[PDB]
Amino acid sequence: MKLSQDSSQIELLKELMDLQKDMVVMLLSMLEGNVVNGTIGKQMVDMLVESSNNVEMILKFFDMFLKLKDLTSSDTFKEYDPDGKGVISKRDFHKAMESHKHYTQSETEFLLSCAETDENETLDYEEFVKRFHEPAKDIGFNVA
Amino acid sequence: NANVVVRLLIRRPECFGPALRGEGGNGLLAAMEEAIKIAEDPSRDGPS
Amino acid sequence: RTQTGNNTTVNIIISTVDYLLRVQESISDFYWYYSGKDVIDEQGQRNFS
Amino acid sequence: EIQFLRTDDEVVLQCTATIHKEQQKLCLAAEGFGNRLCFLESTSNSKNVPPDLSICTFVLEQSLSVRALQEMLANHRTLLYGHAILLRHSYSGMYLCCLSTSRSSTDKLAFDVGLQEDTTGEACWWTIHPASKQRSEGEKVRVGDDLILVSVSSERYLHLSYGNGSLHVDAAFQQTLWSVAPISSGSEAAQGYLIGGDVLRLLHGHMDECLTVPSGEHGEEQRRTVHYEGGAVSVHARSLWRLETLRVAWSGSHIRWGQPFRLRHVTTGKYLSLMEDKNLLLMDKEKADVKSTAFTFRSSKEKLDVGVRKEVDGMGTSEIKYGDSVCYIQHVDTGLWLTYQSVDSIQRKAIMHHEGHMDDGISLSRSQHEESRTARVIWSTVFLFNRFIRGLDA
Amino acid sequence: KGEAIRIRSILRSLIPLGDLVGVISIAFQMPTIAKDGNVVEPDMSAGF
Repeated sequence: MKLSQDSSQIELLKELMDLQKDMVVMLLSMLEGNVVNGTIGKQMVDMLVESSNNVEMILKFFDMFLKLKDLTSSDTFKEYDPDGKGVISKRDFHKAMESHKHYTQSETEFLLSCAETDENETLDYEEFVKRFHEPAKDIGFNVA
Repeated sequence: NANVVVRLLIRRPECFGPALRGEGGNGLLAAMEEAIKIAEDPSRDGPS
Repeated sequence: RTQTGNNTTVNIIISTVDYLLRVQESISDFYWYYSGKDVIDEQGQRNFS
Repeated sequence: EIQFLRTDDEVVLQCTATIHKEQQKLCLAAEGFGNRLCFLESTSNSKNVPPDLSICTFVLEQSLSVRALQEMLANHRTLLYGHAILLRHSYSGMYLCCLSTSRSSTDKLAFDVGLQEDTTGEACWWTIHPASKQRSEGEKVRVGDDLILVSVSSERYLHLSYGNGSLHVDAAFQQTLWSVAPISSGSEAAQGYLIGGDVLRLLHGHMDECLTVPSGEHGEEQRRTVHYEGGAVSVHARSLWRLETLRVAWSGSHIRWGQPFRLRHVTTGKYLSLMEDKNLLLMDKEKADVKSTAFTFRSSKEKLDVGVRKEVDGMGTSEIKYGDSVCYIQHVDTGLWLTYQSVDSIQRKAIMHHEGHMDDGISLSRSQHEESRTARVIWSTVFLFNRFIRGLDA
Repeated sequence: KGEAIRIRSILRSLIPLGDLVGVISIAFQMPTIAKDGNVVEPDMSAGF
């Protein structure tokens, strides 16, 4: 939640997500070769319920960008931003947030804060998505 | 440095001395008054 | 994990997770240090890396 | 498998002494009303003198990490070593703290340890440190372990003052080992079942006569007698009785059939007991002996006993039910059963008998926390005012 | 800063102000001219 907002911490964010991927890989090597109703599974479920809130927050964090990619792929985004350079205004981006109707006000404002803009009060969705959606894909797949 | 030093000094209260024992200590003032008396007495100040 | 032949056995497997516990404690403490500050400096960024 | 100390679990702070070459077990205690100063109550002499764990039990609210708590102060979790804890006294509702005041007793650097209403300040929080060398900072906190507590504000360890003839809890640089014993777990507790330390009324039969002492007549000679009275006597501090188990550790466990206990009158401060001539008589804490005072419940009037059983080190099964379950009072050794004399507001004497009645079964009703606290306040105030009046008369 | 504040609290607890006042209240001895004409010196390495 903190590194994403600042533009100068993207490299550290990527390193962190690589660490996340490695830890989930180890957690799956835990379950490799597990019987039904195994003590390993019981202990990991206990771990998850102990750390429930953090898991929820991580899942919501991933789901933001998972829905962001779908919104970008949606045709309403193109009808709001017909041009090819793709530098949408922040104002148009916000009205697209509420036109999507899948994004609450909190998610909209968090994406506003995480988004980086030039002096023209405008952001580029291509830069935004390549920065955030693709890194989340494989770690989210590992968690799933 | 000062924080660490004062924490060690208070953790080992015996570093202060008989005046600042806290238990049965005559106090710093009384300690220096008795030390002055040691100074006047030759047998108590000197090796003798 | 088990040195069957040797008289004394040492659990490198357990010691590795002990070191992982210590390093995660250090990382959590360093996070709590950089919790108040708005932006992380380059020194802290390299230490995190 | 191994139990770990957790937040919101009711515990007691325990310390051991070395007075005249023996280990004396002393629990930390404090009274909410009146003075806030903490004292120690002897628990080694549990057979001769009943320990009053009611003011000794404590509840852990939060266990924050040190620097996160620092950020707090600038602005069921399992206990972990190196964490400052917030201890809330169960009865009073106030929090243990370092008073920063000194009695000028044996140490001028020492600060008295008492109870503070407000949560603000570093005095309320207490860091836990591992006194055992096997334990290290960052290890899990066992239920059975020796701990040393350091005040966050004064940086003074929780200390026991051997220097004074009367042992005192104090905040000093010197250490003292404190062992934490779990009394009960709030989450594990089940509603409607008897637990240790609960205040209850011994309402009897359909006539709903409660076992009580006579009305306040300024005479302990009248008050020491016990009888069955019915009517408005139900809602009063006289009818309140509190159950204290002989076992100190895990005293808040579910009470089971055939488990000895001590019934205490909260208002008078006296303990129910038995004379040799087979009558019930209230009699003092100091001279209240284990054999006479101890009573037990049985599921049936049927005479054969459950013998001896294993005492669980936990919450245990919840057998006795408030209201639904029917209980029978019986002495621990003589096996006599509580009986009414059938003397013809009702004023029937509570007698003790070899066989008893057919109709000696009794029911239990849980007392409200407000009424229990009020009754304790009444007792703790009447004691102080009685000693005040005696001093003025002298 | 709470750390510095509690450090000052610890220092004040260790040293009462009265002892400091009394030590300053203590006075030392005056080297004096003698009958012959020599000023007698108390030891610099002994006494106040």
